[PDB]
Formats: sequence, structure tokens, C-alpha cells
Amino acid sequence: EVQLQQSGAELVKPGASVKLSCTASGFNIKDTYVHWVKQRPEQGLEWIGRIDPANGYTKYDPKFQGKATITADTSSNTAYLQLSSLTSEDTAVYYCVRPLYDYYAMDYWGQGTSVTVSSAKTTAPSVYPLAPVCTGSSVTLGCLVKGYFPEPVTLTWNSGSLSSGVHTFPAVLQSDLYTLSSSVTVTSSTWPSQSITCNVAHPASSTKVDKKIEPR
Amino acid sequence: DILMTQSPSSMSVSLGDTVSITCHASQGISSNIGWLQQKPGKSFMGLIYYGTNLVDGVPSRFSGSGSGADYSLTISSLDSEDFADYYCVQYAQLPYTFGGGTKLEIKRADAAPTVSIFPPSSEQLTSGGASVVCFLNNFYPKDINVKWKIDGSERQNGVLNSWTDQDSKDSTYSMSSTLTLTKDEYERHNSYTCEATHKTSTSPIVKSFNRNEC
Amino acid sequence: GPNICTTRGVSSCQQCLAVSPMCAWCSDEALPLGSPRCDLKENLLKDNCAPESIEFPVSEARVLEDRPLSDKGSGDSSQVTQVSPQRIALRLRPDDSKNFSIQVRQVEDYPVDIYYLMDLSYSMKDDLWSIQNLGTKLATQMRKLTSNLRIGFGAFVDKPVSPYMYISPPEALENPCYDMKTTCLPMFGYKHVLTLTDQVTRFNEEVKKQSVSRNRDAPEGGFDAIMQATVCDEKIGWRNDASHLLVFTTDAKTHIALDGRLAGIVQPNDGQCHVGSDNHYSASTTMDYPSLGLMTEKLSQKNINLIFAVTENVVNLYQNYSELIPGTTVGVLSMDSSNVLQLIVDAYGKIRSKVELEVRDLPEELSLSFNATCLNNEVIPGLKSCMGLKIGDTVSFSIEAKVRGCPQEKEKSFTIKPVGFKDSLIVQVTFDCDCACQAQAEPNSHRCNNGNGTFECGVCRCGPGW
Amino acid sequence: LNLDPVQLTFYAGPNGSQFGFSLDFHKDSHGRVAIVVGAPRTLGPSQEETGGVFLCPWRAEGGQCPSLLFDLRDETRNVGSQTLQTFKARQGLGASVVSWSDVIVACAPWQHWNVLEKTEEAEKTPVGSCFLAQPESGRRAEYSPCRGNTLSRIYVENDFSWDKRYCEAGFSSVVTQAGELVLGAPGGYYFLGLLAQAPVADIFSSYRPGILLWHVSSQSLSFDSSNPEYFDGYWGYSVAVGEFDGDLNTTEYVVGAPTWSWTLGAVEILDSYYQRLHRLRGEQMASYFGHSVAVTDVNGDGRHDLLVGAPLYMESRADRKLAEVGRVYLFLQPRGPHALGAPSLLLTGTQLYGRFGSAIAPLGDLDRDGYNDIAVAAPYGGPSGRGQVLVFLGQSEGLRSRPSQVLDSPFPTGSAFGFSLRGAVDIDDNGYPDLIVGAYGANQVAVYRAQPVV
Ligand SMILES: *[C@@H]1O[C@H](CO)[C@@H](O[C@@H]2O[C@H](CO)[C@@H](O[C@@H]3O[C@H](CO[C@H]4O[C@H](CO)[C@@H](O)[C@H](O)[C@@H]4O)[C@@H](O)[C@H](O[C@H]4O[C@H](CO)[C@@H](O)[C@H](O)[C@@H]4O)[C@@H]3O)[C@H](O)[C@H]2NC(C)=O)[C@H](O)[C@H]1NC(C)=O
Ligand SMILES: *[C@@H]1O[C@H](CO)[C@@H](O[C@@H]2O[C@H](CO)[C@@H](O)[C@H](O)[C@H]2NC(C)=O)[C@H](O)[C@H]1NC(C)=O
Ligand SMILES: N=C(N)c1ccc(C2=NO[C@H](CN3CCC(CC(=O)O)CC3)C2)cc1
Ligand SMILES: *[C@@H]1O[C@H](CO)[C@@H](O)[C@H](O)[C@H]1NC(C)=O
Ligand SMILES: [Ca+2]
Ligand SMILES: [Ca+2]
Ligand SMILES: [Ca+2]
Ligand SMILES: [Ca+2]
Ligand SMILES: [Mn+2]
Ligand SMILES: [Mn+2]
Ligand SMILES: [Mn+2]
Repeated sequence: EVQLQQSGAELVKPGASVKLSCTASGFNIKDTYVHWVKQRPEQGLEWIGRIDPANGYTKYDPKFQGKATITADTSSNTAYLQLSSLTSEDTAVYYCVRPLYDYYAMDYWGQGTSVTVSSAKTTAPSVYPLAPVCTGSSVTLGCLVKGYFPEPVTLTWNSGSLSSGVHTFPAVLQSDLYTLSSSVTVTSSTWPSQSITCNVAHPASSTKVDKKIEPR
Repeated sequence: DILMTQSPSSMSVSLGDTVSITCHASQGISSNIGWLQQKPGKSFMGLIYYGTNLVDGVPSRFSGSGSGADYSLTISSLDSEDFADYYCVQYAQLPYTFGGGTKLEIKRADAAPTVSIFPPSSEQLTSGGASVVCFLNNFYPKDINVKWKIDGSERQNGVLNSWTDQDSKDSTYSMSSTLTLTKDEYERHNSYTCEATHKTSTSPIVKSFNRNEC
Repeated sequence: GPNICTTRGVSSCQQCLAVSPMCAWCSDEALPLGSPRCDLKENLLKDNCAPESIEFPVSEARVLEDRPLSDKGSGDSSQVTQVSPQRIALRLRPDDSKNFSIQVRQVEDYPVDIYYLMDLSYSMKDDLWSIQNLGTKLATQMRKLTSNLRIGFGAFVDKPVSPYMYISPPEALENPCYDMKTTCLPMFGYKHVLTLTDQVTRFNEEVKKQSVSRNRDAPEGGFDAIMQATVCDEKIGWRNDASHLLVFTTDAKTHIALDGRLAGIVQPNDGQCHVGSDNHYSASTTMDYPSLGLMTEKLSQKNINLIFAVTENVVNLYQNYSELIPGTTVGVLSMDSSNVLQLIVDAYGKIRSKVELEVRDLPEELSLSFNATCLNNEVIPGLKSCMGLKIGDTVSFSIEAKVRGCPQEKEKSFTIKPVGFKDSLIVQVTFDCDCACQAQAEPNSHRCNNGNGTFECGVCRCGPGW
Repeated sequence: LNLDPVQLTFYAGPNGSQFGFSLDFHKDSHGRVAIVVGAPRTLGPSQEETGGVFLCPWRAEGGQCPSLLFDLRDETRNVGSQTLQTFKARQGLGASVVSWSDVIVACAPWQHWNVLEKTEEAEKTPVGSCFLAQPESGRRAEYSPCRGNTLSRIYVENDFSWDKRYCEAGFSSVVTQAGELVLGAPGGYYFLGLLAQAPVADIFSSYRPGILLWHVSSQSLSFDSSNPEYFDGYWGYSVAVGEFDGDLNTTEYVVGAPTWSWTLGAVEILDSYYQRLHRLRGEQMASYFGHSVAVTDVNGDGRHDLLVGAPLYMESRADRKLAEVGRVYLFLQPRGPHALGAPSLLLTGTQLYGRFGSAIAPLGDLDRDGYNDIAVAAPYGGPSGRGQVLVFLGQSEGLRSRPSQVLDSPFPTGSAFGFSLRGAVDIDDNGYPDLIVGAYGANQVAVYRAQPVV
């Protein structure tokens, strides 16, 4: 079966360089063209270029001429994508693509390699409990995870006990540092009758802080 | 380069519906177009190549058509797995170019959001910061506008918003808005408000508190 | 005493001569009853046999035409004698044998035709520049050997058809050298340029206007040109009484029969001439390359001495073809044809350094044997060919004909001709098996069983129907 | 021996179509035998020669045949900032035909192809192409493994290495019992010659119309070489398959290279990975040793034997004179893993220019004696030169040195009677294998029915 196994996520600094890989599984990389595609939430999908691993000839979108360098080694059955003079805009997911039958198609895709360019150092998060103000039948608490790097963080309530009725929102980059928040809703008879804790873990800095929500 | 205008940007539809995504090119490409699928939080899967030919393994409910500079992807009887992102790509000329994308979302009855405001914690204030959080949970449709007000006057500098994908259970959406100020600036004022503008109410849903007062 | 003539007990004059070439028959009437009629000619005269009634043929061999060998092949309207004698009369009785001789001379100052068939693919561009004076240079050297020299020129590339021919872009058809930085002629199979002529400056000026073409595959269609240069007698202009040298220059492999199927061509080569008024080979794109056997047939039919003047990178190849085409000569050509002049001269001397006899229309009952006298009077038994000869040398062969029994037809004729030579020896054979007394037989003779038999040669024979 | 030369069956096509240039037996899904016939000069839509194919139902009276239709329109695709082009004029569709299961494979070795990119091009060259059809279902597919999109300038830089532009794929064809189509391409790799193999099932499933350039991952092509012995050897002029290594799971390929090593000619036996197991060298230069190859066990030992035709072989005769007559070579496979030695038998033609050995067809067991037999064609043989087909019977020691039966051409001069042969199939269901003979010069096919031995 045709599978394109790419390298793991990279975490680098601006100005440096990185070299992603795309190893062929179940077929010879030399069989077809190998493309590289860049994906971003706002800008969408962009075609970087292609390579014929049988001969090494390449094509590029003139937008990526200079930064992108596509190579391939038939020995290791792998194709590579080198990126130079990295910038915050180079923060994107990168996919390697090959066609099925049509020589010029874009059918099979790798799982994608994540890239994050930042000067931020490994910083631990600053967990803050979010209690309501000094009434109804339903109560809502919260937990603010602010100023950590890099991603990700695992957030639970009462150590995975309280799972239903929870909304952990995606992280957001706030000045080279990430910020995350999560909410939870129960009945008024549950809180402050029962203790509710916000368990946050940041394996990067190896920190597992827990803050108990206290009323005002 | 060839511009690929894909429409619509999104559509709210239910199971069993027969929908159609379109893709318009800046010039003729003679069926040299492919269609792609990206399920939530996953990689891409090829659906169509050369305008109409199904990729091996793709169900027959998918189908491509069109000619010249106007093409279409049709899904007869939607499945629970078909709710995902869809992109068109032309390869008539180099460089290859993609469409903006189309997200298929689950349709449901409208629902007003559950607003909840949260003043800065004691731990954060002692450090020198102040963040007011405003949660807007479980609402439909996704279109919503949040507005922060300090002492009744709008504030736009220092707001940080975040949205969730369509929930698996109730097929709703949720939003988290956070206003971050300094400790000194937070104490220059008293009232703090977040206004929610949704199509479920002509009047904005207001939730606020007063500093010191509790 | 008794011998095979008497002890056989023959019944007639014809049966008597069939016993042995030494037997004789006496048709005399006054002959004793016990005395046999079939005996040696000495024994018959010993027994008072009338000399006129003795039937005893003798195998002989007398000349009819015996022109002297010519000292010079120059002059004359081809009244040159290369073989002597030219015609003899041969008489043979059953199971007997008679001998005769034949002389063959490589006559001096014999006219020569030289048709220069040249590869003009792109690698022969430097070769064209070196032979721009070949016509006059070749005339100077051949003048030492002959006074009647004619020369001509032809050119070939390959079959002008895909895949041999570049067919894209449209510019490539008018100029195959478009993708380079030069111009060359459109592709052509074979074209006749200059008919054989004694005006050698016509060769120089025609060559100076020639240019090369360009095709895709290394093997070339020279064998197509060899066939047309051979069978288009009138156009090339071969003379009847002259040595025919066909000089074939190339620096690459050659296409052979059945190669044309890669162009969609399956029709076998017909060995016929297809060069019209435009002087181009018209069947190039519709007829396959010729086979080695078909080339050999036409070369032998027109007395063409083919000369493979090729480069060292393909000498072994054409030396091996030369062994499958007898009478062919090979010489090593430089990469720019700068040595082609001496090559042609050496090939001409090597061509006329051999005399090889050949027999045509020999009857089944006749068998021949040959003894060669090459060099200085050195006899070589069982040989009908000489080698290592020079112009002006003369060899001779002793021939013995042995007839088996007596054939039905009493008068036949065959030919002894050297390979490539114009003249030949015609042997008019006559089988003397009958007796002269048979022409005056007595049918229904009243001497033979009351008219039930025939009386001939002094004996009684059973008539027809018995 | 027991072929009927009195009551023949004649099929015919259009005049000048070269109907009968190639033929084969075809069994439908119900086992009903028909005759597929190639006519490589049949007119197309533009009143221009494009070739054609005919599927003849079995009738003792013969006659006209319906057409097996294929697309004869030139194709053009503008994709990847390039322009792909196919040219079917004078492509020779039907220059080779072969049947396997309920599928027919008809090839056009001279179909041309070119790729335009701005001002540069790949050059308009005969890559060849094969057309596949399932007559009962109407399914159609194509296979053209030598098509490429590399521009002319690149080949010049790399010294024309791996140059498949002049393949002429489908020049010769054969299908293994497992269903793997093997194409001979004598012009591949700048006229060295190559072989292209791909499963029939994967050709159908990977083909879509209009793509022109598509991948067939399961395909396998032979390899280029820098050895001058292979230059202009036309490797793949003829092709055949058989069992020669002792491993019944592997299928071995037999390839003819009639101009190998400076027109010496050669035939090679390879495995499915194109690794050479044996090589038979020609006896005489320009004899075209390898023009035709045939595989069948003639001596009834279970081991496939090899027959090679050299139609231009010049026999040595009296007075140091040669005579082109043609020759066939018989190689018996030895017991176990051993090399094929010298020829076991030499069959030599008689008529000058007769081209004995131009075609060699296995007949199966014709006289039903337990030994497979063969037919050898001399398309210009016989006392008249009209053509002859000679039957040689198998025996415990190989083949009989003298023919058991001679079939004189019923057609006029120039019919090339015997240029194509095919046997070992019982078409009338009488228990005896029959012989079909093509005469493309007369645009006809003759069917010889085998009868009980007299
Ligand atoms: C033009 O024609 C000539 C004459 O045929 C060709 O030359 C022959 O080429 C073949 C193939 O290369 C040679 O065959 C080899 O012969 C060797 C023995 O030769 C001995 O005897 C000769 C007699 O003169 C000596 O000159 C020579 O030096 C040797 O002493 C064998 O040992 C070889 O066997 C090996 O190769 C074969 C495959 O070829 C294998 O099957 C064997 O197992 C082994 O590995 C081989 O048989 C032949 O000797 C050559 N003859 C001559 C006289 O040179 C030219 O090649 C040909 N040229 C062209 C362009 O057509
Ligand atoms: C060719 O030469 C041979 C040389 O031996 C001749 O053979 C001898 O001929 C003489 C002639 O008187 C005989 O007496 C000998 O008996 C022969 N010896 C043999 C045959 O061994 C032969 O006659 C010559 N033939 C011709 C045609 O010249
Ligand atoms: N796959 C290979 N190993 C291979 C084998 C042979 C060749 C070549 N051999 O032939 C060509 C050489 N060119 C022939 C035409 C000539 C011009 C002319 O003669 O008109 C110029 C030279 C290239 C290339 C690759
Ligand atoms: C025949 O041969 C003899 C010697 O055997 C010789 O003396 C004689 O001259 C020859 N005759 C002819 C006519 O050649
Ligand atoms: Ca095997
Ligand atoms: Ca056997
Ligand atoms: Ca038999
Ligand atoms: Ca039958
Ligand atoms: Mn050349
Ligand atoms: Mn030169
Ligand atoms: Mn050529």
C-alpha cells in the first residue's frame, strides 16, 4: 500500500534552516513525481515545487525560490525539503504529495510535518483560577493558561474525572508565547459544594500545576 | 498564475443531502483539476483527478464534473464522515494553485449563547496583570460578534479570541474572548462588559461586573 | 589373344565400340565364321579385314578459333583477346577421355571504370573536403596503368523516413541540422551525381558542390545504393569491355535486409533499377534493404568488383561481409578519406592479381580436371585458379574431359570462362558412339531370317517390334 | 501430415489493408474459438492508413469479418505547462495481435508521440502503443510504456541514455499464462531494444482516456547498456515465453535480437527480472538469426524446447558459392539445471530467396502420436516462389529432418503466404489442432483443418 511517512514536527529559531523528509513506504520513491505543499490557516494551500527522484530535476513556484530546496535520495527511498533563512511566516504544515495514475496529479499525501519558527524560550505556564462574580440554576467556572512555550498542554478537571460539559479552547499565540483557556458548566448544587480543580501539564518544561477554583 | 475561486466558503447541511461544491478558474484548464478532502485534524485524501476520475477507494457517491473554467464536486447522500474540508487544485499550468476551501458543517436549530464573564484572579493581580475572560458557549449558527466595553465605552486593543470546532454532541459552537490589561490600567476604571451579538436576538446579550464591588 | 573386345561377345558395331575405347569393328563380308568382328584394329588387319570396313573412331581435340593473346588492351573496338584458344572441337567415344589446354592473360592497359559511392551522413563532412581534388589525383596515378579511365560519383545516407529521419519540427525536414548551428541537406536515400566519364575535372567540380545530410541511427543505407549503382547500367554508365570498380566509402555499420521493418517497410528488394530522371532512388521509402545474396547475384551479373573502403572502427565488420560476397576487396580508410587514392590503386592491383576458371553448361555425363601453371612453369595438379599475379602475366591450364557412357544427345557445348573476364573458351563436344556403316543399313533384309531382321555393318539385327 | 489441403477456408479484408499481417486464435468467455486478424494498413476516418483489427467468427465458408473498433483520433492534452501529442497516422494498428483469456491485444508499433514545452520538444518519434479490448463487455484500454515527457536537450546531455523515444512497443507481443503482457520494443534505448511487461488486469484498472501519460506501477522494463555488442541489435524483434529454469513458479522470457553484435544475431533466455540465463549466438552474419522464436516441447519429455529462425541464412554449395535459403535451429532443453548446448537439428531451406524460417508455429500434437509438432514458413519458397508451409513432426529425439506435409500457397505471387502463422488450437472442435496462415500480400487468411490420419 502507498504511504508517505514524513518526519516529526520541528521547532526552530528564525534565521536558521531545517530539512524535512518524506520517506516512501510500499513503493519506490523513484516511480513518480514528488511535490511539496505548504498549508496555513489564513493563506490556505500553496504549491512549493516538485522533484523527479529518478534524475533530480526540480521545479519551483517563484515565490519559494531561495528558501525552498527539494532533493531526493533513492537509496534511502526518501525525498527532502530544505528551508533556509526561516521566518515567522514559514510557520506552517508541510505535506509531500505524489500522484496515483495521472503523471501530473496530486492524489496521495503524507501525514504532514509541523514547523514552528520562534525565538521564544521554554517557558512554563501561569495557571489562574476563574471563579464567577457574587444565582441561576447553572454555574460556569474557568481556568486561564497564559504565557507558555512551546505547545502543547493537557488540561483536565479533577484529574480527568469531570469530563462532560467542558470547552477547552485552542491555544493562541500572544507575543511569542501561547495562551489557552477552558470552561466547565455544572449545576448550582455542585459548586462550591464539591471541589473543582484545574489540572494543567506542560511536558516541555515538565510542570504539572493544579489550581482549585475558589469563590469570591 | 491561475486563480482558483472556490465557492461556497462553507455550507450548513444535514445527513442525506445532495450538495455541490463549485470551483472557477481564471482561464480554461480542460479538466486538469483535482478534488481533495481533509477530515478534521487529519491529512489529505485524494477524491477526484482529471475532473471526473475517482481515486481508488473513494465511494461512488462522490462525483466530479464540469469543463473549461467551471467545475463541480457533488456528494449524493451525505455521510457522517463527509463533514470535512474540501479543496480544488488545478495542474494545467505550473505553478499548481489551490482553491480557498469549503467546509461542510452540520445544520441544526438556532441556539443562543450562554455568556459568562470572569474578573481577574487574585494570583494574576498580585503578579502585575489583569485578564477579564468572557465565555460564549453552545450557540448556533457560528456567526457571532463580541464587543468589550470599559465604563460603557468600547475597547479593541488587547482582545484575544478563540473558537472551537463544531461540537460532536450537540453540533454547536463556542467562543472565548479575553481582555488583557495591566494591573495599573485595570484599576483606573470600574465597569467591565462583554456584549454578544447573535442572530438569535436583536438585543445584544450583555454580561458585566464592577471592580471592587461584589 | 582374346581381350575384352572379343570375350564380351558383342552383337553389333555400336555395342562393340561401347566396350572400350580400344575396340574396333570390321564390317567386311569375307570374314571367317569363328573369327570375331570386335577386336583391336591391329588384330582385324591381321585377319585380312578390309581397311575401309574398319570402324575405329579416335577421340581428338582440334582448335577452331585460336586468336593470339593481346599485348595491349588499349585501342581497338574491344578486339582484345584475353583467352586462347576461344573455341575448340572435342570428339569423344564412350567411356574415353581427351585433353586440351587454355591460356589466360591479365592484359596490360585495360580500360577501367571507377564509380565513387560515398557515405554523406554528417560524420563524412571532413571527408568531402579532402577528396575535392581526388578526380585529377586519381587520373594521374591510374594513367600509369590504363589509358581509358572513366570515373563517376554517387552518394547515400539512409532511408528518408522515421525513425531514421528527424520529422519534427517542420524546419528539420528542410534542414536536419536545425537544432545545431549549421545547415545541411534534406535527407536522401541514394542519388546519382556523375555518370562515368573520362573528363575527370567534372568529378572535382561535382564533389565541390556536394554536402552532407544528417540522420538519427548510426547504420546507413549504403546497401540500397550498391544495388542501384549495380543494376542501373545505363545511368551509371558501365562500359561493356572494362574493369568495373565500385568504391564504397563509409565510417559506420550498414543496414541489411529485414531492417526496414522498423520503418514499416516489408516489401523485399526486387533487384531492379528505380533511379529515374531526378537521379534519386524512388523506392527508398517503400522497399526493404537488399540481402547479401541478392547483392552478390547482381554484382556477378554485371561484373562489378565491389571495394569496401571503410574506417578502422568497422574494418572487421566489412571484412566479414567481404567473405560472404566473393570477389570483394577491403581497404582501410582514414577518418577523413585522405588515403582513399592509394587504397583504390592497391585494390585494383589486388583485383587483377587472380585468375579463377569457371565452367558453364557442363553436361551431366562429362567431368573435368584441371592443372594450373602459375608463376614460372610450375605445374599445380588439381587446381583451377592462380593468385599473386601482376598486370601482363600469363597463366595456362591443362584440362581433361571424361565422358561416362554415351548420352542421348550426341552434340553439346559448354564454356570455360575466368571470373570477371569478357572472353571465354567454348568447347563444342561431339559424342561419336555410332558407326558409319549404320547409315547404310538394310531393313527387312532377305539375309536375316526371311525378312524378320535388319542387316547392318555385316551382321543381322532384330528389327523393330521384336 | 494430416492437415487438409483440399477444402480450405478463406477470410478476407479490404484491398491494400495487409489483412493477415498478424493473427491469433481467440476464445470468448464460453470457449467459442474465433480468429483475430490484424490489418496494419486499413484506412481510418481521414482516408489515411492507420491500421485495423478484425474478429472473425468461425465459419467453414469464411468470408468477411466484423471490425474490432478502436479509437483512431489523434489526442492532445495541455497539462503541466506542456502539450502531449499522439499521432496515429500510419501507426500500423494490427502489426501484431495476441489473445489471452477473453482479451485481445492489438498493437501499433509506429504510433508517433511528441511533447511540446514552449519552443522545445521531445521530438516526434514512434514510441508505439498497444490497444486492449474485451469484446464481450466493450471494455477498452491502452498501454504505451515508452511515452515520456523529457525534452530533447536532456537526452543530448546524458548521451541518449535510457532513450525510449523510438521503442516501437508492440512490434512483437506475447502473454504469459498468468496474464502478464510482454511487449518487444526493438527500437528502445536508441535501437538497442527493450522489453516491457505489465499485468493485463493492471493495464485496465490504471488506464483512463485522455490522460496519455499515466503510471502502471506493476510494470517492469528491461535495462539499457553501454556494451556495443547490443547496439543496433533490435532486442525484442521477436518474443516468446516458456519454462527453462526448472522453477514452475517463474516464467522465463525468450527474446530475439537478429542484428546483435554487428548483425551476428542472437537469442537470449531470461527470467522475469531480465537476468540472462542463456544466449544463443547466430551462425552467420546478416542471416537474421532470431527473426522468429518458438517454444514447445517437441520430444515429449515435459521440458520446453527452443526453435529459432534465420530466414536469410546462406547455405554453402558447390564451387565456393552461397545460396540464401534460410534455416531453423532446434535446441532441446537438457535435464535439470544445464546450459542449452549446440543445436540438436538444423533445417535448411531449398528455394533461393524462399526465406525458410521466417515464421515458426507450434502445432501441438497434429497426428496425435504423443509428440508436439511445428510448422515452418517459407513465404517466397516452393518451385513457383509463391510460398510454402512445411510441417515437421516431433519424435523422441526431437524433430523429423524431413517434412511430413507441404502446403503450397493458394494465393497469387507476392501474397507472402506464411509470413504469419498460428496453430495448436482446435477451431472446429473435431479433436485435432488446426492451423491458420496469413497472406497479407493478398489481404487474406487461410484456415487448414486437421483431419484423422490416413
Ligand atoms: C568478424 O569475424 C571474426 C571471425 O569469426 C570474428 O572473430 C571471432 O569472434 C568470436 C567472438 O568474439 C571469437 O570467439 C571466441 O573464440 C575463442 C577461441 O579463439 C581462439 O582461437 C582463435 C583462432 O584464430 C584465436 O585467434 C583466439 O585468440 C583464440 O586463441 C573462445 O575462447 C571464446 O569463448 C569465450 O566466449 C564465448 C562467447 O563468444 C563463450 O561461449 C565461451 O564460453 C568463452 O567465454 C569465443 O568462442 C572468435 O575466436 C573470433 N575469431 C577470430 C579469428 O578472431 C569477429 O568478431 C567478427 N567481427 C565483426 C565486427 O563481425
Ligand atoms: C595433371 O597432373 C597430374 C600429375 O600427376 C597428371 O597425372 C599423371 O598424368 C600422366 C600423364 O602421362 C600419367 O601417366 C600419370 O599416371 C598421372 N598420374 C596420376 C594420375 O597420379 C594428370 O594427367 C594431369 N592432368 C591434366 C588434365 O593435365
Ligand atoms: N542506449 C545506448 N547505449 C546507445 C547506443 C548507441 C547510441 C548512438 N549511436 O548512434 C548515435 C550516434 N549518432 C548517429 C547519427 C550520426 C549522424 C549521421 O550519421 O547522419 C551522429 C552520431 C547515438 C546512443 C545510445
Ligand atoms: C594432352 O596431354 C599430353 C600429355 O598427357 C600432351 O603432350 C598434349 O600436348 C596434350 N594435348 C593437348 C591438345 O593439349
Ligand atoms: Ca521458470
Ligand atoms: Ca523437450
Ligand atoms: Ca505429433
Ligand atoms: Ca480441428
Ligand atoms: Mn553516418
Ligand atoms: Mn569524417
Ligand atoms: Mn542511419
